[PDB]
Formats: sequence, C-alpha cells, structure tokens
Amino acid sequence: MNPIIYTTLIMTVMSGTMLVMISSHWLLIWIGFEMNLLAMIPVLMKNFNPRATEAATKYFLTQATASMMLMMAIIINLLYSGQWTITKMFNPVAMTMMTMALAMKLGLSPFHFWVPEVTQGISLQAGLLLLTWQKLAPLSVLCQISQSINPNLMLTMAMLSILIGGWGGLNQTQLRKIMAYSSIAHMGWMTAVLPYNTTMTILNLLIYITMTLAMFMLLIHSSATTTLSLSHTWNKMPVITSLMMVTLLSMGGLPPLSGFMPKWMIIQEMTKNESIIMPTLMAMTALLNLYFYMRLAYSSSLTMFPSTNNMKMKWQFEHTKQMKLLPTMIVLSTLVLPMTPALSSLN
Amino acid sequence: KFYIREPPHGSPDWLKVGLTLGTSVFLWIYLIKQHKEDVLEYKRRNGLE
Amino acid sequence: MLKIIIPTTMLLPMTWMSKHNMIWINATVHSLLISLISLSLLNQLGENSLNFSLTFFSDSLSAPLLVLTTWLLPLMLMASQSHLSKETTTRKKLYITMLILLQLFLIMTFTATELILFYILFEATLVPTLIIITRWGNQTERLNAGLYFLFYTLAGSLPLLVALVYIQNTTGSLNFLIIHYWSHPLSNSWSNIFMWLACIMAFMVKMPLYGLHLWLPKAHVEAPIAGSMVLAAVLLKLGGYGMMRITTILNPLTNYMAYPFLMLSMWGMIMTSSICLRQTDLKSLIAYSSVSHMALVIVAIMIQTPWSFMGATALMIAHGLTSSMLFCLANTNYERVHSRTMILARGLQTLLPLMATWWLVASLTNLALPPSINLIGELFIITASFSWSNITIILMGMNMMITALYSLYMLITTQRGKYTHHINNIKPSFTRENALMALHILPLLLLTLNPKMILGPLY
Amino acid sequence: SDAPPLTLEAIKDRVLYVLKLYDKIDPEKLSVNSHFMKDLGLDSLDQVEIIMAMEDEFGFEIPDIDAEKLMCPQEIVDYIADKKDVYE
Amino acid sequence: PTIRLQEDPDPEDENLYEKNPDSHGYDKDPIVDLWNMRVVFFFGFSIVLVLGSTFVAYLPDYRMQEWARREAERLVKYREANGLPLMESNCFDPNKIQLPEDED
Amino acid sequence: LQYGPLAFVLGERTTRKLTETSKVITVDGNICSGKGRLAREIAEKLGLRHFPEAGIHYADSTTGDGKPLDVQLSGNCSLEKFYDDPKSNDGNSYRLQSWLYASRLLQYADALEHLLSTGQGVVLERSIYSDFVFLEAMYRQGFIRKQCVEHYNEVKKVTACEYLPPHVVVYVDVPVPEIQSRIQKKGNPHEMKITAAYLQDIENAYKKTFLPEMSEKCEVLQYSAREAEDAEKVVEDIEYLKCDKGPWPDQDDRTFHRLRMLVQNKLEVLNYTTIPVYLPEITIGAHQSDRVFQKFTELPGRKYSPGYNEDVGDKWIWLK
Amino acid sequence: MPLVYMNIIMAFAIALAGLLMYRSHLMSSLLCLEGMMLSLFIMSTLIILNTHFTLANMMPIILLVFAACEAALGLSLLVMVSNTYGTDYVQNLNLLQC
Amino acid sequence: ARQWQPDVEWAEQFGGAVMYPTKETAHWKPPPWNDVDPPKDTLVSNLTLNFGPQ
Ligand SMILES: CCCCCCCCCCCCCCCCCC(=O)OC[C@H](COP(=O)([O-])OCC(O)COP(=O)([O-])OC[C@@H](COC(=O)CCCCCCCCCCCCCCCCC)OC(=O)CCCCCCCCCCCCCCCCC)OC(=O)CCCCCCCCCCCCCCCCC
Ligand SMILES: CCCCCCCCCCCCCCCCC[C@@H](O)O[C@H](CO[C@H](O)CCCCCCCCCCCCCCC)COP(=O)(O)OCC[N+](C)(C)C
Ligand SMILES: CCCCCCCCCCCCCCCCC[C@@H](O)O[C@H](CO[C@H](O)CCCCCCCCCCCCCCC)COP(=O)(O)OCC[N+](C)(C)C
Ligand SMILES: CCCCCCCC/C=C\CCCCCCCC(=O)O[C@H](COC(=O)CCCCCCC/C=C/CCCCCCCC)COP(=O)(O)OCCN
Ligand SMILES: CCCCCCCCCCCC(=O)SCCNC(=O)CCNC(=O)[C@H](O)C(C)(C)COP(=O)(O)O
Ligand SMILES: Nc1ncnc2c1ncn2[C@@H]1O[C@H](COP(=O)(O)OP(=O)(O)O)[C@@H](O)[C@H]1O
Repeated sequence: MNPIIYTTLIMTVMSGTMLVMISSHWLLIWIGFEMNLLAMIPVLMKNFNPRATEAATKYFLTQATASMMLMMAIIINLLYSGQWTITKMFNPVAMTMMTMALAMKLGLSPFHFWVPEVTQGISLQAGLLLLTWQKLAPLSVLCQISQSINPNLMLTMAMLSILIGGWGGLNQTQLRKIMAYSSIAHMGWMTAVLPYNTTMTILNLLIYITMTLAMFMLLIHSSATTTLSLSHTWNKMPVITSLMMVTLLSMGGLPPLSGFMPKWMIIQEMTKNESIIMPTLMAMTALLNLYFYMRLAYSSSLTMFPSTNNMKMKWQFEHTKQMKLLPTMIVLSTLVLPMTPALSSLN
Repeated sequence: KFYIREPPHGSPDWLKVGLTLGTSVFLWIYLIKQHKEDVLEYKRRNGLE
Repeated sequence: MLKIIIPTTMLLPMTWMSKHNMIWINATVHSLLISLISLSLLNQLGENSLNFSLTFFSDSLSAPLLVLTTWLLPLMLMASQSHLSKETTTRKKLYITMLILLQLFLIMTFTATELILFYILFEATLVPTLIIITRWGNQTERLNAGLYFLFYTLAGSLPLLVALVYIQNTTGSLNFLIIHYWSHPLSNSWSNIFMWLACIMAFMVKMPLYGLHLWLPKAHVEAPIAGSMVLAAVLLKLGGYGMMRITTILNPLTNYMAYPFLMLSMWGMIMTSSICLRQTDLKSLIAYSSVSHMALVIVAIMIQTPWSFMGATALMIAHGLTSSMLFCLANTNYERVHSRTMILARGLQTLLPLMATWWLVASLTNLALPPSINLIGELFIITASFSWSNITIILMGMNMMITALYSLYMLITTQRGKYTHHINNIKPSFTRENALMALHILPLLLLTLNPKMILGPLY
Repeated sequence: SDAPPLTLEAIKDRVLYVLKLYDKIDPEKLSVNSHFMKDLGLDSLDQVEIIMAMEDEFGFEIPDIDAEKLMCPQEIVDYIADKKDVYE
Repeated sequence: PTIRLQEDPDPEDENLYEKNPDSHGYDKDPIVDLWNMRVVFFFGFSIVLVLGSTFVAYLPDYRMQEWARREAERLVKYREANGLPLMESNCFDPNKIQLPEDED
Repeated sequence: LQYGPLAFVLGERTTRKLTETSKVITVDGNICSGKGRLAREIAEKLGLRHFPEAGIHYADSTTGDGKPLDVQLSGNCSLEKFYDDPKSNDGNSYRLQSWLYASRLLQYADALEHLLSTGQGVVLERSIYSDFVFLEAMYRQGFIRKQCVEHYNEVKKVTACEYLPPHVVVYVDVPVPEIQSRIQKKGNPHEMKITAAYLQDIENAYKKTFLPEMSEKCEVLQYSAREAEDAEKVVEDIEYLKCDKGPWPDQDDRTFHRLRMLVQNKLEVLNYTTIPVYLPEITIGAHQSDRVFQKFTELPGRKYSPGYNEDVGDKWIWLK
Repeated sequence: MPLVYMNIIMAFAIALAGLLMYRSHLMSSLLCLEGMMLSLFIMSTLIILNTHFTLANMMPIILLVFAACEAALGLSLLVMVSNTYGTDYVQNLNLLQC
Repeated sequence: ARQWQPDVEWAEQFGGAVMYPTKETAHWKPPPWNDVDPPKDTLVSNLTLNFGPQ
C-alpha cells in the first residue's frame, strides 16, 4: 500500500472516532462509526497473507451487525420521542439494543469471540491500533448515555468479560491472543464502574492504553509474536526483556506500579455505592491475568531459554528505526502511582 | 576505526543540539515568567498585596 | 523519619556509580551506618508514639522491627557476595538494588500512619522478593515456589483492600491514631463477621497460619540465602505487626471469631514441630521451625492481653535473629557439599570446630534456653495462654518438648558422629562466615540485658 | 480428534470384507493366505480391480509397481501396514 | 548427536585458599578482600555493636519510670498520713457521671 | 534523512535510477572453478560492483571494523574441520551450512540495497538461490540428518520469498576430474579430502535442479572452463540478452519501496534465521549463550552503538 | 403503534435473525445485511413522514449512502476470500481460533 | 554447582498451539513463522463451450 494512502486511511479512522466524540446528533455518531469501519478494514489487510483477509472479514461482519443494531436503537428512541440528541435514551428497549450494540463493538463478553481471532490474524501495528484507538468511540458514547444504562445488564457483561479474559489468557502461547484476552478483561473493568463514575472509566482507559502501547511497542521492537520467539530476546537485548517484565508486572495490577491505580480506584468507588461482592469477585478474578503475565515473565526475563547459533550474527546489528514515545510510555505505565490525585483533572 | 564511516560521529549534529537546548531554555523561561504572573495575579485577587 | 528513608534511597545511585570491585564494600559500610542511625528510634515514650509527621510515626512496636530490618541488610550483603562471585557486574548491582528496594519498602511499611499506605507498601514488598527468588534461586522448583509465594499472599490481601476502603467510607478515615481514639465495638452480625475475616486472613497467610502455610516450605527452601534470611526474619513479622495494628477495630467480635484460629495454631504448633523430626532437608527443617514459632505469635495476638502482646513482640524479634542465623549456618555447609540433605555431611564438629560452636549457640536459642529473649517471649505467651485457659499448658508444654528434640537432633546429625569418608573438599571456615554468625548472635545475647527495648508498647 | 489408532486386525478385517464383496470370488472359500491367481483362478486383470478396490477402501495410491506382488490377502495386509506404519 | 544442544560443562568451584592462603573469603583480589574484612569488622563490631550498645544503654528515661516511682511515693506518703485509702476503686469521679434514668 | 515513507512521499523513487545496467548477475559453478576471476572481470568490464563470495566472517566485514572476529563470537563453525570430519558428532556440518546461508542472505540484502539506492549493478558469486546445492550434497553423503534439511527448507521458504532473483545466472561448468586435479595442485591440505562423490553430488544438484528452475525465470549462460577465461565474450554475450522473462520488469515504485525498506534494517532481513526450532546442531544452551554473549560485549567496539564507544576514539558522546 | 410499524420491526428482526444464523454462502449473509438496511430505511421514513419533521427528510438518503459503502465493502471482502478458496463458504474462515 | 536454567525439553512445553493440550486440541497446529499459509491452489475451472458446427 502507498504511504500516502496509508496516511489518509489512518486520518479517516481518527476522523471517524473524533466525529463520534464531538457529535450531539445520533445520526452523526452513527456516521462516525461507519466512517471508522470503512477506513479500518484496509488497515487490517495491509499485509495480504490470507489470515489477514479472514480477520478483516470477521471484523467487518461483527462491526456491521453492531452498527445495524445501533441504528435500530436510534430509530426506536426517535419513534418514542422525536429526539435526535444523545441523552438518557427515553426508551428501555432502545437502551438494551444500544448497550448490546456497543458491547459488540467493544468486544465485551459474550460478544468477545472475535477479538482473539482478529488480533491473531493481523500484524502487531494493526493490533496496537485495534486494541487502543478502537475503544475510544464506543466508550465515549457509553459515558454519555450512562445515566440511563441498566446496571444489571452492564455489570453482568463486565463480570463475564473479566472471567472470560482471565480464563482464555491461561491457554495461550501466542502473544497476540494473550493481548486480546487481556483487553477483554480490562474492558470489563472499565465497564463495571461506568454506571457509578465515568471519571474512573476514563482513568482506567488511559492507564490501559499507555500499558498496551508500551507492551505492543516492546513486542514490535523484538519481532516476537510467540512465547518461544520472545524467549530468545534475553540473548540479544536484555534491557528490552527487563522492561517487558516490569510492564507485565504492572499490567498484573501489583502495587506500587501504575496498573494498580485503576483497580484501587474502581473498588473504592464501588464501595461508596454499597457494592462489596462485585469488587471482591473482580479483584479475585484478576489474579488469572496476573498468572498468565507471570508465566510470560518466567519465559522471557526471569529465566534464560536456549538460543540458536545464527543469533550470533544478530549481535552485530542495531535496531534501525526507533520509537520515540516508548520510554515515556514505559515510565508512564510503571512509575505513576504517586500522582494518583491528579485524576481529579479528568472530571 | 569503523568500516562504514558511521556518519553520526565525533562532530555532533549541532543544529539538533541547538534546537534541543533552545527548547529547554525557552520552556524554563516561559515557566518562570508564568509562575511570577500567577503569583502576582493571585495576590492581586485575594487582596493580599 | 526521612533521616532514615533518604539515606536508604541514596544506596541505589551509590551502588550504581560504584566500581566493579567496590559495590559490596560500599553497600555494607553504608547499610551499617544506616543501622547506626536507626538505633535512635529506640528512644520511645511511655504514653503515645513518636508522630514525626502526618505520614510517618514510630511506636514501641515498630521501632525494634525497624532496627532489625536495617540491621539485616549488611548481613544479607555479607551472605550474598560469596555465591554471586561469577555473576556479571550489572546483575550484582541488580541484586543489591532488589535488596535495597526491599529494605526501603519495609521501612516505610513499619512506620506508615494510614492503613491504605501500609497496605500498598506491604504489598509492594512482594515484587523484589519474587524477583530475588525466581531469578537467583538455584533449582527448577524456584519458579513454582514463586507462584506459591505470589498467590497465597494476594488471595489473602485482595479482600483486605476491599475491607479497608469500606471502613474509610463509614468511619471517614484510615489514620491509625483516629482509628484508635474513635474506636467502636463490632456488632454480632454476618456482615461484621465477613468484615472481620477480610481484615484478618491477609495477615494470617503472612504469619503463616497452620493450614495456609504451604507456600513457606517452598519459598524459603528454593530462595537464595538473602531471600530466605529476609523472608524468615522480617517478612513473616509483617503479618504479626498488621494483626497487632488492626485488632483495635475488631473487638468485641474477636472473642468468638478467634476460636478456629486458636485451635489451628495450638494444634499446628504440634504438627509442624513433629514434622521437623522427620525431615531429610536441613533447610526445610529450619523453615518448618518458623511455622511452629509463629503459631505462638498468632495465639498471643488472638487472646488480646498485655502479657501476650509483650510476649509476641519479643518472640517476633528473637525468631527473626535466630532463624536468620540458622539459614546462614545451613548455607555454609551447602556451599561446601552442594546438597541440602542433612545426613550427607556428618561429623563436622571434627573438621570445623568453631562453626560447631556457632551451631550449638543457634540451637540453644532456638529451643528457648533461659535467659534468652526467645524464652522470655515464649514464657510470656505461655503465661497469658494459661490465664486464657489452664488446659493450654498441655499443648504449650508439649511443643517445648518437641522443639528441643528436633533442635538437638539437627545438631547431632550434622555435627556429631563420624564424618563421611568420601567428602574431602571441606575447607576451613572463612572470616566472612564467622563474622556473619557473630553479628547474628551477639545482638541476640545483648538484648537479654535490656529486654524492655523489645517488649513493645504494653511494657 | 483424528482417526483412531488403526491396527493389523482392522486392516485384515477390511481387506477380507473387500474380497468377500467381490463377485468373482466365493466368500467362504477364500482364506488370508490364498493366492489370488492359483487358489481362486483369477487372471491378471482381476487382480488390478482388487487393488483398485483396496485404494478405494484405504484411500491411498498404490502404484502399478508394488501392486504386481500383492498376490494374496496377507501381502496386502503387510503392504498397508508398511505404508501406514502399523506394527501391533 | 544424542545431545540436545551445545553447552558448557558444569565448572568446578574455586577455592579462594589456592591463590590467597590467608583469604578471608571476601573477594578474589587480595587487597580488596582484606579491606572488605577490615571495613566489616570495624563498622560492625567497633561502631554499631559497641557504640550503639553504649548509646542504647544510656538512653534518657523518656518512658517516665523513675517519674512514676516518685509520684507513687508522693501519693502513698500523702494518703497514709491522711488515713485515706491507698488506692481508689473508681478512677473517674461519680459526680461527673450521669447514669441513665433508673434501674428499670 | 534515512530512506523511509517520508522520503518516498516527497519525491524519491527507484525506477528513475535504473539505467538498463542494473542487471543483478550471479556467477555460479562448482568448487575451485574460475568463477571468482570471471566475476571480477565481468564487474570490471561492465562497471558493476563486485561481491567476493560470502564466507563465515562476511558479517564481520560490514560492521564495526572489517576485521574478522573470533570463531567463538562469529560463525562458531569451521570449514576446515568440515573437510577433516564431515560426520562429526558435534554438529559442525549443518551449523556451517546454516551460518553460510545466513551470511549469503545478508550479502544479498546488502547488494540489493546498493543497487536500489545507487542504481549501479552488482555481481555476486553465489546466492541464497544456489546455496542448497551444498546442502543436498551434504545430505546425500550422510553428513547431515533429514531434520537439518527440513529446518533449512523452512528457513529458506520464509526468507527467499521476499526478494527478486538475479537477472543473469552465469554458470561455469568444469568436470569433476579437472577440479579434483586443481584441488590437488592448489596445496591446501584440508581441501584434498573432498571425495569425488561429494563434487558429483554438487554438480548433480546444480544441473538437475538449480539451472532448470533458474532458466524458467531468466536466461542462463553456461560456459566451459576454456571459454570462461574469455571474459569479453561473456560480457558481450550479457550485453545482448533479452530480459523479458523475470518479475523485474513487473516492479513498480511501491514494490521497490517495500523491497528497499526491507533491504536496509538487517535485523528484519535476518528475522527468521533464528526461529525457535530446537535442533541439536544449532541449539546452544543458556549457560554457553550467556558466556559467549558477555564475551562478545567485551569486544573493543561492541558494547554500545557505533558512535558511542569512548574506547575506540569516539568523542563528544555527552552531546549526541 | 399501528400494525405497519410492527410489520417493519418484524422485518428487521427476521433479517437480523437471518444474518445471525449462517448457512453456507457468504453472499446469503450480505443479502441479510442489505435487508436490515432496507427495513431501517422504511421505518425511519415512516416515522419522519408521520410527524412532519421536514429537516429529517434528508436522513434516510444519508442512511442509504452508507448502506452502499457497507455493501461495497462486504462484496470486496467476498472477492478476496473467494480468490483464496474458489468458494465463498464461511467454513473456510477457520484459520484463526479462540 | 551451577544454577539451573531451562533446556529444550522445558522450552518445548510452550511451543504448542495451546498451553494445555487436549485430545481434540492436540491436532491444532502452530501458525506459520510468517503469518502466511501455503497458497491454496484451488482449481478454478475454465468454462468449456462448443462454438459451432451450427
Ligand atoms: C482525556 C484526555 C486524554 C485523551 C487521550 C486520547 C487518546 C490517546 C491515544 C490513544 C491511543 C493512540 C494509539 C495510536 C495508534 C496509531 C497506530 C500507528 O500509527 O502505528 C504505530 C506506529 C508503528 O510504526 P512502525 O510500524 O514502526 O512504522 C512502519 C509504518 O507503519 C509503515 O507504514 P508506511 O510505510 O505506510 O508509513 C507511512 C507513515 C509515514 O507518514 C508520512 O509519510 C506522512 C505522509 C503525509 C500524507 C498526507 C496525506 C493527506 C491527505 C489525507 C487527508 C485525510 C483527511 C481525513 C479527514 C476527513 C474528515 C472528513 O505514516 C504512518 O506511519 C501513520 C501516519 C499517522 C497519521 C495520523 C493522522 C491523524 C488524523 C487526525 C484525525 C482527527 C482530525 C480532526 C477530525 C475532526 C472531526 C471530523 O508507531 C506508533 O505510532 C507508536 C505509538 C504512537 C502513539 C502516540 C502516543 C499517544 C499520543 C501522544 C501524544 C499526545 C496525544 C494527546 C493529544 C491531545 C490533544 C492535543
Ligand atoms: C485450612 C485453613 C483455612 C482458614 C480457616 C478459617 C476459619 C473460618 C471460620 C469462621 C469462624 C465462624 C464463622 C461464623 C460464626 C458462626 C458460624 C456457625 O457455625 O455458627 C452458627 C451459625 O448459624 C448457622 O450455623 C449458620 C452457618 C451454617 C452455614 C455455613 C457453613 C459452615 C460449614 C464450614 C465451611 C468450612 C469453612 C472454610 C471454607 C474453606 C451460630 O449459630 P446462630 O445463632 O444461628 O448464628 C449467630 C451468628 N449471627 C450472630 C451472625 C447471626
Ligand atoms: C571470647 C571470650 C568470652 C568470655 C570473655 C569476655 C569477658 C567478659 C565480657 C562480657 C560482659 C558480661 C556482661 C555483664 C553485665 C554488665 C553489663 C550491664 O551493666 O549493662 C546493661 C546495659 O545493656 C544495654 O542496656 C543493652 C544494649 C542494647 C543492645 C543493642 C545491640 C546494638 C544494635 C545491633 C542491631 C541488632 C538488631 C536488634 C533489633 C531490636 C545494664 O543495663 P541497665 O540496667 O539499663 O544499666 C544501668 C545503668 N544505666 C542505666 C545508667 C546505663
Ligand atoms: C490464602 C487464602 C485466604 C482466603 C481469604 C479470603 C477470605 C476473606 C473474607 C471474605 C472476603 C470478602 C468480605 C467483604 C469485605 C467486608 C466489607 C463489608 O463489611 O461488607 C459486608 C458485606 O459482606 C459480604 O458481602 C461478604 C460476603 C462474601 C462475598 C464473597 C464470598 C467469599 C467466600 C466467603 C467464605 C470464605 C471466607 C473464609 C475463607 C478463609 C480462607 C480459606 C457488609 O456490607 P453492607 O452490604 O453495606 O451491609 C450493611 C448494610 N446492608
Ligand atoms: C463405456 C464403455 C466403452 C468402452 C471403451 C473402449 C475401450 C478400448 C481400449 C482398448 C485398448 C487395448 O486393447 S490394449 C492391448 C491389450 N493386449 C495385450 O496387452 C496383449 C497381451 N495379452 C495380455 O497381456 C493378457 O492377455 C491380458 C488379458 C491383457 C491381461 O494380462 P495379465 O496376464 O497381466 O493379467
Ligand atoms: N555454501 C557452501 N557450503 C559449504 N562449503 C562452501 C560453501 N561455499 C563455499 N564453500 C567452500 O569454501 C571453499 C572455496 O569455495 P569455492 O567456490 O569452491 O572456491 P573459490 O571461491 O575460492 O574459487 C571451498 O572449499 C568450498 O567448498
């Protein structure tokens, strides 16, 4: 693909997301989703390799179905009130349809099946974009209509996403499927606190985005998409594996790392609303994510796996293209807990 | 020495170094001036001085 | 209190800017000086604590713990520099960084005024410990051990967090002074029962309490020497300190919720003490003696009397010193014969006469020979337990009898009898090892002359 | 899961079923060691049809060579065991 | 090759006494090892162990034990001369206590 | 400005650099033939950059200083000991073959980068496309196992598919007895232990497989020993070729941009040479890996990036 | 709500159901996507005409436009899949698992 | 006298398609080293037509 065409497709994806983010009319939000998907499909197929075609087809079918249910919910809401403004969604059937459409777009359980397949079928740069930028528009819509959201349905899907992401990650040797299941669990954490406090949802999204960017850039730096391929990196660039281990520990949510701040901030919020069982189950379930992060850390950094002879040749060459925002992303994803009160700047 | 002459070497890229240092000092000067203005405005509004 | 924290933080850049052959010297000297500075916290009041600032305070319970924590770092550095000889420079500095970070976290943990900050530091102590165990342990089991260490602790402490932010939402604060002054009774309800369990089980797993003590014989055995030293001497006492701190909010609910834990402790004392009698691994025997000793601290904290609290403080300090010394003594033999089997190397008193004297003194303090502070703490707890119920003397008495049996057995197997014929690489003791033993044992004996310094806030 | 661990007994049962399914062979007369040409009076063309029936039965191509020697059922069993790597 | 990889043989441990018969067991370099020994001994046994123990022994009585003994002596003397009870059953005065209305 | 998407957006294309003289030419042939002198003379006549055959220490010459490194830190294989003991149980044979294929891949990437950045043609001795003739001869003589051949084919499948094969394939055909006599005359004591069956297998691989599928994408110029010395005839024979059979005329500026982005960044070129397939001949244990890597880092110009080594005369480091 | 509105909503539900329950051909599912778009167009046009919202009269046309972009997208993908397998069966899209 | 580090038999546990192999899942295979599957050379038939005689 031509670099100018790639640039304009990326700008169209971002423009669709921003159109969703600045619109007050439901039709413009729908148009933003459509425009985002239209430019998103060719980015997933940048390298042809039929697995990418499969991932693009699955993604298109899922997102088109979600768009249709979203439009139907918009029309039902209009029928029961001649309103186009995005507000508290005067009709409850329309609200259920809208919540299901947005849950399909985000990949919350049980609409979660597509995320591991599409992520495994695309490249690491496409996976980075899919797991970071694509969540902004649906979550920005959910923040706006959160007051009319039914807690029982949203929280059921949140608990299901946390459980399913934790269970699915345990069985994975491929790094992109591990990232997908981690994404499902973090989406569940984001949407569990949404009916209570949207500032906590935004804070969790930002911390998850910086952690995911750091992890994906570290996986791009060491061109590894499998556990065994990543296990060779200690013998070529030890610093990369050390930073990967610290980022994995942070993603696990262990204090005093940055990953801990969102969970700590969500549990507290849920306790102010007399929700005790829900945060306890969520916190205990996140230990599955921690386990399959610790297993990767064992494979890549805390022990040394056997290497190959040709690796010697790689000792003579340097990483040519540098990612300028990787150091900032690593520091932001690890050493940011002491500045937790700054979250008040998000409301 | 080296086989390929390794173009970025003992004479550093002085334009980039100058731009980096200029940006740092410009940011610092702006920040000190901003803090002085903030203190003066805060004292003016609160009837302190 | 920053006059201790900041010098500890300066140990990191000092270690990273040192010469390749000077890291051990610099780290040892400056950690010893930090211990010297830490000795000033022993000047405690009789009525309230030393409230340095809104964030940090020191009490008669946390001051001896702080002194032991700072004193342990030089001993760990001395014990580590032998088996890390062939290591690269940067990995040596990383190991020393792990130890310094652990000390920093522990120092802040013991002095935090607010329970959430205490929780955050008490959980942060996990990362350096796990890295130490799973990166510098010697065998393949060290990975599994790490997992056992990680998930036993967290599964206990995740409810605790949920309890703590719950409490602040109803009482308004988690500051310990406010918590103590504005204390209110706990009603007898299912919600209060589960809040009691959430506030207690996290600390119970750290002790550990018999039944959830499985992680310990793995983690202590597979860890490197400094890892096991810090795990036994300080990390086990985090549970005791936290339980002592959090018990104020618990009353009067503790009177009936303590029964299952008292039964588990008073029976698991016998169970683990008897397990020590049939243990083919010497380091595993030393590890199990720790569970047997901490059961007594659990009993003392649960029965909630001034004599029991004094005894628990004294026993925690004495056990820290004695268990660290025993782990070092076993490591001296391991670095010779490269096996932890107790019957592999015998008759060592013939070949290593002064290390045999060290072994004898460590075994004597382990079985609480009077007037050692091991005995002081044990006897105070036994007297308080007798007040709680006379029948306890039977269980307590039995434990004492068993403890002496596996201690001297450990002494007779490794030091007496005849040396195995095939082994011929048993070199004379180094000055480093002898000094490491002396710096363990001399403070222990010196604490006998001033026991009020280790008897806690109830003295 | 994929196909079960086929054994020699299964091969023999299938081969004998195929042979007893052939019109030009009376069923109870044929044995495992009966030579096709001598015992059953079968011509060269008949053998070709039987081998093709084996290829349909077991789903693998038996060349013209290595089929000129499978002259009794037992040799067919041995050939299929060799090709599929079955020993017990 | 019936080996699964190319690997170094496991090396045998080094005896520090072979090259430094008075080795102290701190380091391979004799000078660095000797200074490690001297610095550990001086800063552990001479500074922290002796001076720290002396400092702790002579700590001032901030626990107020002698003060409490003096106050107790004063009150015992005062009460005995007076003929008042040596110790009082109630720490807090009854006059300042407002019990609930009635016993039923 | 290093070449990249931004430089492609603003102007620069590679189709404008091609001047009908690009002509990636490889000059193959068996051992101890005259292909080296023929290649140098062809590069001299046509004004093309010549590439001497990539050996064990080829990668050393393109990085740091061109001085070869120790065999322990580079290669970890010996051609001399392959001749001494072809069936050694320490895996030297396939380790040598796999390292040599990696070196040939790096050389092909360097040659392609030079051509695509300057427009000047390149002459190579062998390439990744003819490397396998040495592998087959190794396998037919029983020097390597079948697993080694499968691993070689796996590495070749994911690497050789990313490049354009050469325009001109020159083959120098010299019979086995003549190269045998040349070997006996050269004087190298290790090289005389090459059996006739080994050279016959190399020729069989060259003629049965390599040339037939090389000749279906571009014309192949075969020559004998005596007419190979006549370089001007070969050069003018190359001058009158009708290159209409390969994918080279089927290349656009975007495909050339992708190829050029690949041929720089040698780490991406060598990506799949170290795939986690654990064969004993090439797998190195963790302890040896750690020791040898630490030994490599202690080399005078290897601890840091090229411009940041104070101990090889770098200066103004604190301002870079 | 009159019977016509429920008939349009039932048409949308039948199409959504048709989309969800896959048979073999990919094109059969693209047709159900088109049907869902048609049902939405009719529903919104009926609501807009009934309430006499004049400005909203342009939104179904817009709704039609992005219907084509979604169809043209889908057909494009259907080409590539077919070019890989010589068949548009959804059974072939099983290279990636969960 | 040497710290234990993983060997090939240890490393091969993570080389599978899934961490826990299952009777059904043991027949899953790992993806190719590049994400490129072998080209499915599907026989797209050419239509055959009779042009003439009539
Ligand atoms: C609550 C407050 C906080 C809010 C937080 C908000 C969210 C935070 C971030 C969320 C997550 C972000 C994730 C980003 C993923 C991006 C994916 C990606 O690029 O790949 C990774 C990429 C991989 O690189 P690689 O694989 O090594 O490179 C190989 C190439 O890909 C090989 O490819 P090639 O060879 O083709 O190379 C081409 C290359 C080289 O580039 C070129 O050559 C340039 C050529 C120029 C061509 C010009 C064409 C112009 C014609 C097109 C016009 C289109 C119009 C569209 C609009 C239509 C409107 C109707 O171009 C690129 O690589 C990508 C170009 C990117 C273009 C960006 C376009 C921006 C559009 C903005 C839309 C919004 C507009 C307003 C809309 C209003 C509503 C309507 O590396 C990274 O990006 C690392 C991560 C970077 C993330 C940045 C960190 C976050 C942001 C930090 C800065 C501050 C942010 C906050 C700002 C606050 C406001 C001021
Ligand atoms: C191996 C190491 C594990 C750690 C050990 C932890 C031990 C936890 C045990 C908790 C101590 C007590 C819990 C609750 C107190 C009483 C429980 C019950 O048995 O007593 C009766 C409770 O009544 C009934 O029995 C209800 C309980 C029956 C259902 C619970 C099942 C318990 C079975 C044991 C499960 C094993 C525990 C550990 C799980 C891993 C009391 O009679 P009642 O007057 O009516 O209730 C008064 C309580 N009020 C005031 C709150 C109302
Ligand atoms: C090798 C040969 C061995 C035998 C030969 C040796 C010769 C004999 C030497 C041994 C002396 C025997 C001891 C006899 C007792 C006399 C000492 C006693 O008088 O001192 C005590 C004083 O001891 C100190 O109080 C205890 C020292 C504290 C120990 C701290 C260790 C240093 C820090 C190291 C870190 C370890 C971590 C610890 C964690 C808490 C008395 O306390 P106190 O009743 O008041 O004093 C009254 C007068 N004052 C108050 C005015 C001072
Ligand atoms: C290494 C293993 C250690 C295991 C430790 C796990 C046990 C921890 C104890 C329970 C944890 C959850 C307790 C929740 C925190 C308490 C806060 C609280 O007070 O909330 C209660 C609510 O309490 C609960 O909901 C807790 C119910 C249990 C939910 C999760 C079940 C966990 C399993 C229970 C049994 C296991 C506990 C003992 C096991 C010991 C370890 C083996 C009342 O609040 P309100 O709703 O506002 O009521 C007043 C106004 N209506
Ligand atoms: C749909 C129906 C339409 C029909 C299609 C028309 C088919 C026409 C095909 C004509 C081709 C021939 O004749 S091909 C020529 C065949 N003739 C020979 O081979 C001569 C020697 N004879 C023999 O070998 C044996 O008699 C023999 C019986 C062959 C078996 O041999 P075995 O000893 O090894 O069993
Ligand atoms: N790909 C290879 N595999 C194994 N051995 C090779 C390979 N390439 C070159 N050699 C060996 O390197 C030596 C020189 O190669 P050769 O082309 O035969 O002679 P020269 O290039 O010096 O004219 C020979 O001993 C040859 O066998």
